[PDB]
Amino acid sequence: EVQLVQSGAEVKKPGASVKVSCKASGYTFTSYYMHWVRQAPGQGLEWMGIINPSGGSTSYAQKFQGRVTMTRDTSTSTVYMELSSLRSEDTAVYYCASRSGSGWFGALDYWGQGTLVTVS
Amino acid sequence: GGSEIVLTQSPGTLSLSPGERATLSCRASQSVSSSYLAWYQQKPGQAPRLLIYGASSRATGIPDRFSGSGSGTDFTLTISRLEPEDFAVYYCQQYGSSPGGTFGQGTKVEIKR
Amino acid sequence: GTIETTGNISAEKGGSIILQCHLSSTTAQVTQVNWEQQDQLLAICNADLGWHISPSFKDRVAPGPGLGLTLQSLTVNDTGEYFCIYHTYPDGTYTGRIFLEVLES
Repeated sequence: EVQLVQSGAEVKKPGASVKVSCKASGYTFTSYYMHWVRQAPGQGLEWMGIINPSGGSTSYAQKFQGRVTMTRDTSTSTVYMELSSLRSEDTAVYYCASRSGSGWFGALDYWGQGTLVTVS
Repeated sequence: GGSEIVLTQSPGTLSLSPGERATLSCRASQSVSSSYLAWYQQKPGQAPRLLIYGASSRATGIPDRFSGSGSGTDFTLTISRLEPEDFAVYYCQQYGSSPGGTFGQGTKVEIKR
Repeated sequence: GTIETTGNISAEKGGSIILQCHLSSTTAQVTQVNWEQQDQLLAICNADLGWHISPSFKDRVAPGPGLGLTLQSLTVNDTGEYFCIYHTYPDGTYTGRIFLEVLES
């Protein structure tokens, strides 16, 4: 069974950057996309972006373009997400998510445990 | 500040007893193909868990008591027999506008007694 | 902004045909184009990630030209309504329609 294990909680000052990671285990095939989705207190889920299997192609939600950078360590099956110019609205639980196939289209059936990033 | 597809879930909170039927609704701001609709269950302190995709297909391991229906601008998730362990927030998603799409704000399901 | 298409096209069984839409009178950024039928996806062109082809059409859809698509090896079962859904920023969604009839002359 596929498992996504995320890095630990972070507390950051306003204006700082944060870099969170997630290591995937249990995939029976090599190539899969990785997403990040965040959940601010009391709110719904907000998709942030996605990175392709090689790490060479990404796509970010319009509101995060210019502030988010994803990278991928293919040798350790680990994805990284860096968010810069942190503001109070960025306090949230950040989730890594992926799915049971090699393409980028579809609902997300694999989710990490979440990483709380708190700003102030 | 772009126009995004907005999903509005109703009601905000459901408080029902075990064994009853829970009916959760989602209104989309524009018509969307059923191929793009998903429902997720988020129990307290946990990550979301996929229940339904393609509006009406159950994810692997999900029992038949969870069912999805709807078309166009209006979709529903039904829990045929509510169980105490179903206490959770349920989210609707459309994944047709981008790889991640957009999500509703959730319906909190509370289980009495 | 306005989305325009041919409206009605006909093509011979066994041939191929190009399905296409034109978005005009807007400078909105096109981020994704979805080609579909009412209850079935054909293909998606994502500006960042490229083309995704549905399993049902993998061996019979060629992406392009441009944001259109070439449907190949037509059967009479392909007759019907097709949709092209543009996702744009900041305007939002534009939806075009094409009716295709596959002929058996």
